[PDB]
Amino acid sequence: FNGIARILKENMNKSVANGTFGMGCELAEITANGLKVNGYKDEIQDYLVLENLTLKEDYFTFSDEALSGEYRHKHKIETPKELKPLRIGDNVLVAVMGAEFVVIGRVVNAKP
Amino acid sequence: FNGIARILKENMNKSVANGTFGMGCELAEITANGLKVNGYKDEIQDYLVLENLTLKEDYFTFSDEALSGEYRHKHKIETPKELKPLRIGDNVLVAVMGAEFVVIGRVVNAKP
Amino acid sequence: FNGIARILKENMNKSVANGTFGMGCELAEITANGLKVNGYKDEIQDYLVLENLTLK
Amino acid sequence: FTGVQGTIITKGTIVTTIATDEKQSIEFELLETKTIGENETVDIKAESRIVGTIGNVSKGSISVLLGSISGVKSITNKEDFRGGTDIEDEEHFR
Amino acid sequence: FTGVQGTIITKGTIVTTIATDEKQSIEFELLETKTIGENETVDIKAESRIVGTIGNVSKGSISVLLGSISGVKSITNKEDFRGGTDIEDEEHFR
Amino acid sequence: KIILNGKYDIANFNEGITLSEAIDGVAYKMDVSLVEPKQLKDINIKKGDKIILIDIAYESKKEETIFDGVVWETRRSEKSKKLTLSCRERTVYMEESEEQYQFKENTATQRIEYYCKQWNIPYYNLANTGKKLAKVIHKTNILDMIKKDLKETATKGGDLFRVRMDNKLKLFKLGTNANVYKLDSILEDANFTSSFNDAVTSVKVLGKSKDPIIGTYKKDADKFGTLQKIKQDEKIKNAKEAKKAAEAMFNSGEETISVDCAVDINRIRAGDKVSLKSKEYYVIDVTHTLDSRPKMKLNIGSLEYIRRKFY
Ligand SMILES: [Fe+2]
Repeated sequence: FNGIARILKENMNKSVANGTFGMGCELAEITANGLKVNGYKDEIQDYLVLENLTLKEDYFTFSDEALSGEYRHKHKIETPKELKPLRIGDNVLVAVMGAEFVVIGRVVNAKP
Repeated sequence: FNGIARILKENMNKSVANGTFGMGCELAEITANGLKVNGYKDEIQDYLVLENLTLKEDYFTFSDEALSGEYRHKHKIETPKELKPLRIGDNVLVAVMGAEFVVIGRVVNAKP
Repeated sequence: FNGIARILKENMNKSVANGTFGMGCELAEITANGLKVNGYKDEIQDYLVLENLTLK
Repeated sequence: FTGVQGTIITKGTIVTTIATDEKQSIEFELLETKTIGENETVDIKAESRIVGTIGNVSKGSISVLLGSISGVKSITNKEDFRGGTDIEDEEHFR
Repeated sequence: FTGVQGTIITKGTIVTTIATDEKQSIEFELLETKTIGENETVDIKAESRIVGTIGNVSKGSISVLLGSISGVKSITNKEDFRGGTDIEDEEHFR
Repeated sequence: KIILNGKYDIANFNEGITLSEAIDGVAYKMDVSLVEPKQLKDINIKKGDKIILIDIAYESKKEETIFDGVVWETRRSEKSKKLTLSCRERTVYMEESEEQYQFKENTATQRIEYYCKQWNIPYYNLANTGKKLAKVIHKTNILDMIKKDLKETATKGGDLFRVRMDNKLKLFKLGTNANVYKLDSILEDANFTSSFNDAVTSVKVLGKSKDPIIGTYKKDADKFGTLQKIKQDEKIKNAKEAKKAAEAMFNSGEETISVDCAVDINRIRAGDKVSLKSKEYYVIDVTHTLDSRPKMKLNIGSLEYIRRKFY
């Protein structure tokens, strides 16, 4: 009867693997073709991103005007390197929801 | 035959719990030892973070120069309290991918 | 014996679906009633947010 | 075709019009194998798989790829597909 | 109706009220074919698929567009649907 | 009666044949048991050999190829030289070869044609299932992918289709068999079973994808009670899709007949439309056993229960 137990255990692994597919956060990289998620054969050409990743690469807000006339205090706010928008070659974390991918943001190593 | 059904159901729960382990977003807290994820015995001493969490605690961009000579319009952009980098004692959300943890960011209660 | 296999497969799907529930990222929309998560009958009136979303 | 240069599009690939709740998508099969050129585009001949006047679709309608090919950005037909004769009616044959 | 201008909402399209455990969805069918105009909206007459006073729903109850026509954003019924007579009463028939 | 193999004719060795199929089975299955003397041992039947069973068809009483597949496994006893085979048609290949494919919005027929074109599987003119499927990414077996999209096609109002191999792949609609045979005349024994085991009276759809589609479509709540389910599929991204999925799930519970026939109707197969008494039922499962007396056993059921369970 060990054969039935082994076959059934194979079915356990099969069903669990199928259920876990297309779920949970996953790593990815951006390409010219589109999003390239780790563990996927094909690049995803249509995907969503968090709105904080859509910031302009330069001068994302004029941010105030403080005086006019005698002097003209007004400025623009350059984007920092960390908050720049997505570009090709960026390692990113992606949330997988079936056939709808959401790019959470870039990923880098953690300092002590 | 109820014993076989009970044993098999125990196997169902076992396999499903094993498959769900190391997957999905999880809460965590930062410590001197390293990341401390809820539901984990040991602290993770090597982990990744989103690049927007690596901002400087103070003056994260010089952000423009607008004049020189007659006057010298130039400034620095202090980090707001919300966007400060990670520090010990921060409750954070973490994405679990096997043995690779990604800290999405801090977490706070939601206003109405 | 095909009936036992079919019943057992139904149990496979049942257990896997129950285990996967309440796990993983999901889409949602904000309402006056509270958070409204896709695939949920009721709105969540108490929820947490990332601190970068609490900016003025 | 429109996509990344160097992407290889093969003969036998199916590209279809836009299906709707009303209409089934009209299928077209590529007759050639080609690569996307320096203009990030390439012109490939094709025919309607189903013979008839239905295959004579308008320009810009063949815009859906069946089997995802990495590197293909978009597709379109500049000109209306021609030919596509149906069976001769019994009255004309008589 | 509300949605993208130029979209055509055809006769025979079906719209329904929101279903609940207490009351099932009340279906309605469009009697006219029109296009979404310059206001990104259009008003079309419709009839309840099922006879009876249940078809006489209140304003704003019909919000679900059953189908899938692309470009349509939202719908609503400004007027309470009228008519929908039931079977004639025993006393009135007497 | 005739077992061609590659070249020979091993019908002069078989103790019995059992042609068995299930509506959700991997493949049409033939399990032929043989005695293996020196003569049969010489030809050295290996796995992967091509078996063709030919027998006098019930319809026209002409010798027709009722089975055409491949030997998937051979088991040989040594003390008693009884070689036993378990033949499968080539859909078993599709159920074992895994592959990942990403699909846009399209119909099941186009996807099946794409699979056959990719893997070089011969196929007849595939019937237009008509139903339009949502975009998905698949990883399971090719037969698993085909079954998944056919299930999603049964949902949304499409007809019930089943894939059978024969020589070249065929997309077989369930209620389209040529002859609606009547089993009452040869009814050795029947087992009419009725139940509320898988009855579905209500369904509360909770759409995981937007067009916020939510609703309830209870159908016979007054009679059988509110036997409710919850359908929470991402593929339902439409109100009409939700309504059709709900309508393709209601049933009065399990309602099948375990029919036993004293005469083997040779051309019966899973999904065929067959009659017992005045009523008509779809073959959930058939198990022929061509011993010295031909015999057949059937398990048949109503359309609603089959759609609820297997789709
Ligand atoms: Fe200044």
